[PDB]
Amino acid sequence: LTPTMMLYSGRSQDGSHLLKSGRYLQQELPVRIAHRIKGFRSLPFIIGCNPTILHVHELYIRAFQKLTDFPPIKDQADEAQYCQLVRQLLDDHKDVVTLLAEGLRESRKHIEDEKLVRYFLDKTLTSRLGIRMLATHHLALHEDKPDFVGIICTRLSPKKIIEKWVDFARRLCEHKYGNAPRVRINGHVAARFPFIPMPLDYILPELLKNAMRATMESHLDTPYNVPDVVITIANNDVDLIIRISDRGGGIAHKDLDRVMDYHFTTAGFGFGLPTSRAYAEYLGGSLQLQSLQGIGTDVYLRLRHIDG
Amino acid sequence: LTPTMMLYSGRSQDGSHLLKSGRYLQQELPVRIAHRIKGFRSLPFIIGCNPTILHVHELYIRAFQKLTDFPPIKDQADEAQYCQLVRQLLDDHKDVVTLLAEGLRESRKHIEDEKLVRYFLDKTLTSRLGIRMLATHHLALHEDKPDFVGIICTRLSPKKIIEKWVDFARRLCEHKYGNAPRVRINGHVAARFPFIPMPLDYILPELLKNAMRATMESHLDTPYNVPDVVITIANNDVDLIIRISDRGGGIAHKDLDRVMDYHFTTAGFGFGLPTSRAYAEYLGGSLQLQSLQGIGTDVYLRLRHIDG
Ligand SMILES: Nc1ncnc2c1ncn2[C@@H]1O[C@H](COP(=O)(O)OP(=O)(O)NP(=O)(O)O)[C@@H](O)[C@H]1O
Ligand SMILES: Nc1ncnc2c1ncn2[C@@H]1O[C@H](COP(=O)(O)OP(=O)(O)NP(=O)(O)O)[C@@H](O)[C@H]1O
Ligand SMILES: O=C(O)c1sc2cc(Cl)ccc2c1Cl
Ligand SMILES: O=C(O)c1sc2cc(Cl)ccc2c1Cl
Ligand SMILES: [K+]
Ligand SMILES: [K+]
Ligand SMILES: [Mg+2]
Ligand SMILES: [Mg+2]
Repeated sequence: LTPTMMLYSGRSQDGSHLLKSGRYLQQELPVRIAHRIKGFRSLPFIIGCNPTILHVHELYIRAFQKLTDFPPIKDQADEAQYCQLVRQLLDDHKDVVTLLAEGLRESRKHIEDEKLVRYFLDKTLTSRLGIRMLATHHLALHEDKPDFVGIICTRLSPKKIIEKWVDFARRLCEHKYGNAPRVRINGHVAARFPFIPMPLDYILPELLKNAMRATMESHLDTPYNVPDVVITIANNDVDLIIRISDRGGGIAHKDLDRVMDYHFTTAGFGFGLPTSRAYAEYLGGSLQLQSLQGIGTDVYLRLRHIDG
Repeated sequence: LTPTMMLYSGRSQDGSHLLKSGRYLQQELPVRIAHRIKGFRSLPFIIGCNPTILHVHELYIRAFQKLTDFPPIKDQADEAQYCQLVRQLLDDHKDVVTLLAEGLRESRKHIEDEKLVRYFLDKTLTSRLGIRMLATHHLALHEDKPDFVGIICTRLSPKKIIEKWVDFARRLCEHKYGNAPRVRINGHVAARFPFIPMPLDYILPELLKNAMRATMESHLDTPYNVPDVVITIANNDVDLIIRISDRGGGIAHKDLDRVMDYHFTTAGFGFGLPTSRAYAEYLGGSLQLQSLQGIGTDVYLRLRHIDG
């Protein structure tokens, strides 16, 4: 399970579990979308009037309308059709974070209470992550991947998922700087446990891009020889901790209180940190930074284990 | 002086004080209007979209535009023209409280944070009172009323101003119920001191209408014989206290925590109490209620004396 939300791990011969899942989505999602719509309605007028914000607002209204218009799920035939609608919405909404970032960038300056946008984005993006997890889980329940029940991996290796995103971030970095730091992984490298990869897929690349940009930008004289990023995995009975340590010079004192703000960037829109922290906390975890100004940064991602 | 705002009591032979006053308004008002416009811009979208709210928003923008368009005041000729604009705006904006009450009535239900409207109305209505006091003072500086310097009365009798509003409220009450309670005034009935009547003119009739409605509605069997409203004046070196005591049955326990809310009424829009308290507090005073459920209510208006 996740916040106020359960991921059904049930399997059934008749496929009755797909019906149960679909029915669950149909009770759960419209309410959650409705809350987000209320969120748009309460946005400060000048932000709510932004055409890009209006577009997302309308997308959410349209999502609510489609889900509520969909008939009661009675049989596998209905459920199959329902999955089509779910796939459509997941796709129609795939650029929502980008749209919000864009619509909010200028318009948020025109209000006074800056805490407002932070609260709206935290609440909206985390609710969205939840919606997407539930929807994607339902679709995945049709899949027959070994080691998966829906989007729940029954034997996730943190080392493997880290390596996947390391390769991804190194590719981006190499394309931009001609090189990329190597990454060493230590600690509980052999750990394997039930876990939902999705949040890691969101968070890991954000933290890795940060460490790599910082490293390259602080070693412009020696792009061909930069210090490794070092990642430590700690697996215990309560949580999983992933520490990502760079020698990229640190987060400057004058920036430290701003890096967690949406839209703050020293370079994207500056969303990597605030989004990652919101997601971690939403899931019962945390994201903490330790800056060694002049040397580098240690970033600690903590995520709670799945309860059985 | 009043909050962050000074009422110029200067008199001058050449009339140079009118120039100084006008110039002061021209520096002060646009900023204050601008802050109120920012207030409209930050209203929750769904409220800001209300056509009546939009109308007031536009009125404020138009007021800002006109003041800022008006040329620098150089001579009595300019100042005379300026007074025309001031009179126009005072008049164009005379129904603003009513418009806000109307535009907010339904739309405020659609947001979550109810504290929001209270804060907006408190801030907007008090800023408005300040704007109107300054504008009206400037115009009044042209007048030659004995005992007045602008809107500042140099020898206000609280008994006299109370009697003025007593007659007014009794007329309304009599028209509605066929009778009205008599009002007795005691305490410092002979008090006279420098004071700005304007806030009393706003507040006194609101509190008197309340006491009289309560009295009539609790004595439906004997409309021709209802208990007096009793008003006590206490004048000291710090403040003026006006206690208005009725035998109208009290404010019920179930209503007590709601009577200070805008839009709450057991019957207007339900604005008398929250507006009166906002105004009192804005001026450094207070408005406090003591309910004797089953008997009546004591309402205490406190306003600070003018500093010399
Ligand atoms: N490991 C790090 N070392 C040094 N600076 C960092 C590090 N991580 C983050 N920062 C700084 O923190 C700022 C904000 O990070 P972030 O929120 O992830 O936005 P961004 O990287 O600038 N753009 P985005 O692609 O949206 O994430 C960066 O721009 C940097 O100034
Ligand atoms: N002296 C009183 N005795 C009994 N009830 C009172 C008294 N004063 C106020 N109330 C109650 O408080 C409520 C709100 O008062 P108020 O804010 O002044 O709005 P209102 O009188 O209902 N309408 P309005 O014309 O806008 O002022 C009233 O409707 C009554 O229920
Ligand atoms: O905003 C989003 O990303 C999504 S995906 C998604 C999928 C469904 Cl089935 C319903 C709403 C919804 C929203 Cl809102
Ligand atoms: O809202 C109001 O009542 C008023 S009276 C008024 C008079 C002037 Cl001169 C300027 C703005 C202004 C406003 Cl805003
Ligand atoms: K940021
Ligand atoms: K009220
Ligand atoms: Mg980033
Ligand atoms: Mg009233």
